[PDB]
Amino acid sequence: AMLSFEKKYRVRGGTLIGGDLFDFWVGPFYVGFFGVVGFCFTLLGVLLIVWGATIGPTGPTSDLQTYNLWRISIAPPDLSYGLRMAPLTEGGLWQIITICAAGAFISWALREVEICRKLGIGFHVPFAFSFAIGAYLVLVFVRPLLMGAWGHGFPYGILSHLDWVSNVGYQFLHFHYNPAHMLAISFFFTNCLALSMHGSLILSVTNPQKGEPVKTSEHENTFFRDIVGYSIGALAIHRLGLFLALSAAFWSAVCILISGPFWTRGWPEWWNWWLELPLW
Amino acid sequence: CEGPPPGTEQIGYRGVGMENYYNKRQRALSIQANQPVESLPAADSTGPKASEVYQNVQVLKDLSVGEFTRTMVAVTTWVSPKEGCNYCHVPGNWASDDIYTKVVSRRMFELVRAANSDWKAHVAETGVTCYTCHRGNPVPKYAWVTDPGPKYPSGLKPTGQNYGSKTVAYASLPFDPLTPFLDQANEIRITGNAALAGSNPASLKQAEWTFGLMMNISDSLGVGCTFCHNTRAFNDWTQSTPKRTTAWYAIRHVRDINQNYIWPLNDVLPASRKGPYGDPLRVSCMTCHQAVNKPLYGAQMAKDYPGLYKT
Amino acid sequence: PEYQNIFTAVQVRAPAYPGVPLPKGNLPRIGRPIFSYWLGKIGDAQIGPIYLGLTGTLSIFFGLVAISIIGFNMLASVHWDVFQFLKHFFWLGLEPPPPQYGLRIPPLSEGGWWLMAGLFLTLSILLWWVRTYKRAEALGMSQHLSWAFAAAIFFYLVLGFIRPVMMGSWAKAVPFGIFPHLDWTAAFSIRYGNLYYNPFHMLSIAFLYGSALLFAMHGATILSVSRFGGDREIDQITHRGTAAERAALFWRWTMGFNVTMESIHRWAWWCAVLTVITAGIGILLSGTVVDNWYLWAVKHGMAPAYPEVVTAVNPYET
Amino acid sequence: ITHYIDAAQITIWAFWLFFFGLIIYLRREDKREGYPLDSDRTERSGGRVKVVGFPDLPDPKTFVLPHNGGTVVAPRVEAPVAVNATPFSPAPGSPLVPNGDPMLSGFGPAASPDRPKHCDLTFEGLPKIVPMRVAKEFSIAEGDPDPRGMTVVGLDGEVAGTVSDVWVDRSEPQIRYLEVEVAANKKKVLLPIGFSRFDKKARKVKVDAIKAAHFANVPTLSNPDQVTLYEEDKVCAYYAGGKLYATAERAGPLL
Amino acid sequence: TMNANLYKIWLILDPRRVLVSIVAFQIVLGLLIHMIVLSTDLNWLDDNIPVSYQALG
Amino acid sequence: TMNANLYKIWLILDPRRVLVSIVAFQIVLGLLIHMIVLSTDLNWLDDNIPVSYQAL
Amino acid sequence: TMNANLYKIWLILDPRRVLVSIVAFQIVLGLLIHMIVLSTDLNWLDDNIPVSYQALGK
Amino acid sequence: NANLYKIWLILDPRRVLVSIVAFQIVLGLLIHMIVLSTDLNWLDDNIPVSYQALGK
Ligand code: BCL
Ligand code: BCL
Ligand SMILES: CC[C@H]1c2cc3[nH]c4c(c3C)C(=O)[C@H](C(=O)OC)c4c3nc(cc4[nH]c(cc(n2)[C@@H]1C)c(C(C)=O)c4C)[C@@H](C)[C@@H]3CCC(=O)OC/C=C(/C)CCC[C@H](C)CCC[C@H](C)CCCC(C)C
Ligand SMILES: CC[C@H]1c2cc3[nH]c4c(c3C)C(=O)[C@H](C(=O)OC)c4c3nc(cc4[nH]c(cc(n2)[C@@H]1C)c(C(C)=O)c4C)[C@@H](C)[C@@H]3CCC(=O)OC/C=C(\C)CCC[C@H](C)CCC[C@H](C)CCCC(C)C
Ligand SMILES: CC(C)=CCC/C(C)=C\CC/C(C)=C\CC/C(C)=C\CC/C(C)=C/CC/C(C)=C/CC/C(C)=C/CC/C(C)=C/CC1=C(C)C(=O)c2ccccc2C1=O
Ligand SMILES: CCCCCCCCCCCCCCCC(=O)OC[C@H](COP(=O)(O)OCCN)OC(=O)CCCCCCCCCCCCCCC
Ligand SMILES: COC(C)(C)C/C=C/C(C)=C/C=C/C(C)=C/C=C/C(C)=C/C=C\C=C(C)\C=C\C=C(C)\C=C\C=C(C)\C=C\CC(C)(C)OC
Ligand code: HEC
Ligand SMILES: CCCCCCCCCCCC[N+](C)(C)[O-]
Ligand SMILES: [Ca+2]
Ligand SMILES: [Ca+2]
Ligand SMILES: [Fe+3]
Ligand SMILES: [Mg+2]
Repeated sequence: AMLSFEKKYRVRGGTLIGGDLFDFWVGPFYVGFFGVVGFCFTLLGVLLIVWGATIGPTGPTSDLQTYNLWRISIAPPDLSYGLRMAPLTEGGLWQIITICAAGAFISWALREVEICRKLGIGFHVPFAFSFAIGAYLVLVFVRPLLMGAWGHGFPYGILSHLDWVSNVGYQFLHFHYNPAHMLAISFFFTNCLALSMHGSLILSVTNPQKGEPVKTSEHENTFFRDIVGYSIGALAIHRLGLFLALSAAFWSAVCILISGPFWTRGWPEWWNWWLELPLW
Repeated sequence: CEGPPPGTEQIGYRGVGMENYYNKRQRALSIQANQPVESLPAADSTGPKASEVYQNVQVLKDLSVGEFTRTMVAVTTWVSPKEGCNYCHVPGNWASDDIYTKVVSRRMFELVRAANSDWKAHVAETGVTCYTCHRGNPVPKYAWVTDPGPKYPSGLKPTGQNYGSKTVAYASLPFDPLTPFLDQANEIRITGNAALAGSNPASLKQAEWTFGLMMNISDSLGVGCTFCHNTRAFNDWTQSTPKRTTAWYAIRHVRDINQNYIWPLNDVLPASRKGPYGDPLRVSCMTCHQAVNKPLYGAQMAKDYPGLYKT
Repeated sequence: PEYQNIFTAVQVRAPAYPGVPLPKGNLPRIGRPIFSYWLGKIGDAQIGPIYLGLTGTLSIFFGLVAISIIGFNMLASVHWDVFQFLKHFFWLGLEPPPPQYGLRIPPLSEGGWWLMAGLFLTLSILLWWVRTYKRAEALGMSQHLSWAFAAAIFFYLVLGFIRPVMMGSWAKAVPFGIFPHLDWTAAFSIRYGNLYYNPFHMLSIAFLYGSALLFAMHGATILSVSRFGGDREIDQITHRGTAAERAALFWRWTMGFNVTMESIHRWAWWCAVLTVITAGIGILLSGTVVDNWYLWAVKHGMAPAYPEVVTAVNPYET
Repeated sequence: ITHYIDAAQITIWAFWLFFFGLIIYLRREDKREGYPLDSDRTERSGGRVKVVGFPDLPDPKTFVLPHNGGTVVAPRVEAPVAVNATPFSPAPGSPLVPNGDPMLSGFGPAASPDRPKHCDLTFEGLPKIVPMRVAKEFSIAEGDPDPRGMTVVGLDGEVAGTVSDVWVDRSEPQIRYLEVEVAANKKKVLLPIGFSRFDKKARKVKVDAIKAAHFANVPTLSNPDQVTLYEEDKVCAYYAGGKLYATAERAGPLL
Repeated sequence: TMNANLYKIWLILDPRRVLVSIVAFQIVLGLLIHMIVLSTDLNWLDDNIPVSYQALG
Repeated sequence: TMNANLYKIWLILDPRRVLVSIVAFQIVLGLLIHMIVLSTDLNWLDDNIPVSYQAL
Repeated sequence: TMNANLYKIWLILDPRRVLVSIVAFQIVLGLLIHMIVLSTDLNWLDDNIPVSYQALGK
Repeated sequence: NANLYKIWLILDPRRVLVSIVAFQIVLGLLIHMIVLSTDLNWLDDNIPVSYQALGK
């Protein structure tokens, strides 16, 4: 089925790879070459996750195997394997799922580019999705490579990856003092504030008080000038929201990338360059 | 800023994230800066005991005259090499105790013998010599006194925290955990043993004092928290490393050193050895470890000096 | 290549807009508006005017008192030395009262200033809430902003007031300071047995991540259709245009379903609001109901188990 | 006394009940445009089966327009509009191919709905988007070049015409369109700022969307001093068709 | 010494904003002084005068 | 030593903004000075003078 | 020895902005120097000179 | 140089003056701060005498 206004946009072409071969929809989904390619990566990765849950860390007969949703964990190899492929039951399964995940993500983004070409719209969304992919690849590719072992990746488990985050963080004693981490968090918080402000404002002028007509661009600008003496503007709030969300992802990737590869001591002690300036 | 790649070590199970990272070039230079002085040649272990040859030997009674001389040579290089034998001895009278350095040194011998014989749960067979702390200086470089912190006006009580302090590795956590925990014996545990509320009165500020002590410990050993903990459950011994057990005994060892060996010497120590509160320079993890997981990278010096053990 | 509509290349100017006229009872606005060229590169160049009645005047007075009490105490903690105040600024703080005072008003020299800053900041925020409410009322707009603001105020109140009162001690509230409030954040997780295992912490993270996901998606979606006037969301909502059609089809073809130009702002509203609702609930339950979140997760069967490769003898057992 | 049920567990379950209720609320709101779906199931059923999925559509809300502009309802019954294209294959899920010259087909990225034939208005009730000829209180911000008199080039660098005016938003001051006096036919056509790059030192506006000769067929304004919503969509959509249609290479694929 | 044309201040400063700012300033000042004095030896609520009511029970 | 045309400053500086700024600055300065004095040995509230009022 | 045409500085720099800036700068500097002096041995408030007024009551 | 005066045909005299004033005030603050952080400190050096000692 199609949205009642959709048929007049379902045009042939705009593919990057594949042309007419895969140029079709399946229900709502556009497929194309990267839909097929992404589907294979995705279905394989998910089924290898279920297979990893089925055999557990030490075989399906041990007390450690579990289908409990919180406890399932597929883990990377020991650091001793370095940049080599571990045996499937010793972290190699995690490594293959990682390659599947990256391919699924990147194929998803290129499918999005083909959709933009069909619709004649800007490429902001696949560009923005690339920042999330970049952060994932810093976590499983750039940072592990710089330290010399794929085993620095995080495990694929709903709660087990929180244990990874905790223990990597406290390797630096007090990870809160990571300067790129402070900046990234500031962007995450500011983004959430900005999103609630934006959502609120659009809903409050299109759903005004009873008896009122729909409000105007002049109301939107007046409302925040009245509260903070400034209005960024209806176009610019979307510029701002995109800037804050991408900055949050970017400084995230930076903050984990420097943790190990470019800094090994506690994070509070980094700030000693400031304390030690010959000014005070 | 540092450059990749770092040195790495896996501590816990794969994916749990218990890993250590270090700078390779700083490690190599630290190893050079933590060299142990080569042991003296073995001495003649025969003849009369020092207990029956000398006039006022109260601790090293059972050494032969040769081993006793060798011990005196060794402590001179370890403690007062620039000054020599008479840093601890009245000129022309070796038996005299009329110099404060000799009285202090006598108790220092008992400290080391107690550590090497009675505290192996901490120092194992590696043990300690005078060198471990003094490093060739009469005053150990990494002794400590109670820290008063920055000045406040008279109408505002100091908080003991919120200040950039090397002692807690530049966090704004309570910056003197040494006095309450490595001298006095305040409770370090705050984590509950039951899921539900009802039986744990420990406080968030106690958590911060404990966190401050743990920053100091980590910095003193040059390690991260996962050297001893799985940080998903800091309290859970079953998920901790064997280094945590060792560290537990080391805290009690340090308390014993400060309470029973350093503090009772306060009256004979000069005013130059005391902090603004009148307390003597004394011992923390840093004093021996000096930012290394084992003092001197674990060099076994004490085993070659029989006088550094009890009986 | 194409124009990405990130920066305005050519700004235009018009006489400053004084704002939509307000009903009788509102005070006249104040300030002579100015224009910033550099703000005009990314957004609106006009700064001002501003509204300021009794609610906001009282809010700002309470808030400046609170802020000045904090800064004063920071400077006093380095003995008035302005150079050391700049050196240690991120470390300095205004500290909650000692535990011995419980919830009683503590002495000026040891916690009274914290209690006054918390009181006056709280009144300042509550009055700011009334301000956001009144400013929507005077324009004839609905109260979506004040409802979301109330959800954030709920979380703030739980952190510094509700939980400390429930737990019987101002010493359990949050210090005013940069690095000190980060110490407090980490110490709270330590004290309560690892906040990762608090299920409302997990939800708050899902919604904080989701807020950045959704603003990246929506921000980028709207700029990609700004070539069709899609940033003018009021008239795209009343009079669906090819901006709104292409936006919805981009997402339907990508992930199988889509929303509307109006209803994406409802998804965004709830995602952001649920971030602080779940955050308040999570802290509200810590110490009062659950003393150790990890053991609560063990009890309910959630905590992963690992092969034992390190373990330690308990010297309290030995 | 010990119990498995505890207040944290109670509260998290209460949250799930609320959250799933919220999702169903939101999915209903999501269906106020575009539903019921155009399917081949409704065709063969003679219209008997309306495809709406789950949850079902909400009851209509009303938008009351200012200045006595009327009432908009959502959801609403919208009339089918013929598609100027033929399916590339008869199989379901296949794309369609525009009839005639693609630029002019009103199909694909050239497509757009028929918005209302009246102008967006300022709060005071004047036409919102107007040329600087009409809104004489507007000026170019000092520091920025005046686009008037710049030469407009198409995707292949050929001269399409000159900028004859600038169309501004009177509600929120900004350029929304450039007015281009087209060399080929001397008509004045709108050019959205969204499709315009400034080459400031050369005083050139570059338009990647279409060729210079394509400017001859940019849709025209009924009234030279204002623009209706309807005309805004027809203008912007015509440029966007060029993104896919203006050259052969733009069809893809790369490989 | 006051001034006979002091009344002309209301030709200079807006009477409504002056009134609003005085009300606001005095509310904050009143709350601030009570809290400052309650944080000192002068506290009249926790002074056990005339008696301690927590000791009666 | 003063100047005879000093009144002309009000041809230069707006009387309204000057008056407002003066009273805002003086009120803040007075808050600040009382805070400084209260934080020192000169504190007159917690000095137990003429007596301490906190009974046991 | 300053120049005779130095008054022409008020043809270049705005007398209003200059007067406001000097006033603002001088106030901040005054606050800063008092604080710097109070942070040192020169402190005249907590020096208990002439007497300690807290000692009277404690 | 004889033609150095032409620099005022290139650089706005007003902005150069303001920038010179702003930079010199900041530099002056910076250098006093730096010098006070060291052994040369003349305020906290108990010279000619310690006034806190006087009060004891
Ligand atoms: C003791 C533990 C430490 C700590 C240890 C660390 C460590 C270690 C890390 C962080 C990272 C982060 N921390 Mg921290 N951190 C702590 C406390 C905090 C606090 C707080 C309130 O105290 C906050 C706000 C933060 C905030 C942050 C963010 C800046 C960052 C996580 C966002 C991110 O990476 O986005 C980027 C987003 C992604 C990587 C997601 C990628 C998504 C991909 C592309 C798509 C997936 C699709 C999916 C499979 C689809 C499924 C389909 C459905 C099934 C249908 N931390 C403490 C003090 N922190 C992390 C980071 O920066 O990572 C880069 C990180 O590694
Ligand atoms: C031991 C250290 C000394 C001390 C050494 C000095 C020295 C030295 C000086 C001051 C100066 C000042 N000191 Mg002090 N000062 C001490 C303790 C105090 C205490 C206190 C609570 O203890 C207070 C509140 C003051 C307050 C003051 C201000 C009155 C004055 C700076 C005003 C300014 O910056 O104008 C900036 C504003 C402008 C430039 C705008 C134009 C000025 C307007 C038109 C006039 C405003 C009123 C004027 C300053 C009145 C001054 C009268 C008396 C001389 C005080 N001092 C002690 C006892 N103090 C300075 C001063 O006297 O300046 C004359 C100064 O040189
Ligand atoms: C959906 C959850 C998120 C959220 C929502 C939210 N926050 C909100 C709102 C909403 C919906 C508001 O409506 C409200 C707001 O007004 O935002 C624009 C607010 C707000 N969120 C704020 C901050 C904030 N929100 C945060 C978080 C969040 N807000 C979430 C992540 C954070 C974090 C992450 O820590 C902070 C730091 C403020 C910007 C604003 C509330 C402002 C307020 O209460 O002000 C009164 C308090 C004062 C201290 C007033 C002080 C006055 C100033 C110092 C100005 C001084 C003026 C003076 C006259 C100057 C004179 C000097 C002369 C020399 C000229
Ligand atoms: C950069 C700013 C933020 C951002 C933006 C962003 N994300 C995006 C987009 C954009 C602009 C999309 O267009 C795209 C999308 O289509 O959204 C609807 C996407 C998306 N962001 C998503 C998720 C998401 N984004 C997140 C974050 C962020 N995305 C940022 C903070 C996170 C966090 C923070 O954790 C997650 C969970 C998806 C909804 C969607 C991408 C969907 C996709 O790629 O589908 C293909 C893949 C599958 C269907 C599943 C693949 C399965 C794998 C093959 C196996 C699983 C391996 C995995 C590594 C295991 C992980 C296990 C544990 C960690 C639990
Ligand atoms: C049940 C089942 C099949 C089990 C079998 C499992 C096995 C073995 C295999 C299945 C796995 C395989 C092979 C494929 C599954 C993948 C498929 C086909 C679909 C899943 C797609 C997918 C990633 C869905 C995730 C959707 C989620 C949760 C997104 C999070 C972001 C989010 C909350 C979006 C909701 C709001 C939306 C829709 C925003 C988009 C949106 C935005 C942002 C606007 O700005 C805008 C402006 C104007 C108009 C409309 C819009 C608009 O729609
Ligand atoms: C732990 C326990 C759970 C915690 C959850 C806490 C949730 C509340 C905290 C957040 C407060 C929000 C305040 C604003 C609300 C608001 O604004 O709603 C009003 C607006 C509508 O306004 P409008 O724009 O249409 O017009 C404005 C003109 N007046 O939006 C909504 O109708 C959203 C719809 C409400 C959500 C429905 C949820 C139903 C759950 C049913 C569960 C059934 C299970 C049964 C099991 C037996
Ligand atoms: C010298 O400084 C001057 C004067 C120049 C001005 C400078 C000021 C500066 C530099 C200030 C800097 C401030 C900073 C850096 C602040 C950082 C603050 C942070 C990070 C705060 C974070 C969290 C704090 C929280 C959440 C606190 C909450 C406290 C609450 C909610 C308390 C409420 C208390 C109440 C309602 C009390 C009621 C009193 C009752 C009624 C109980 O009395 C009996
Ligand atoms: C301080 C660190 C010392 C230095 C340096 C040297 N000696 Fe020592 N000596 C020291 C102590 C604490 C003691 C008493 C030991 C005990 O068991 O009670 C001594 C004792 C001697 C003696 C015995 C004197 C006697 O009682 O008859 C002798 C002969 C002696 N020391 C010699 C000696 C020499 C030759 C040294 C330099 C190489 C020397 N000592 C250094 C502490 C310290
Ligand atoms: C929606 C919130 C419902 C909360 C119900 C809990 C009421 C009593 C809570 C006190 C602690 C209860 N319990 C079982 C954990 O001890
Ligand atoms: Ca009383
Ligand atoms: Ca008194
Ligand atoms: Fe929007
Ligand atoms: Mg603290």
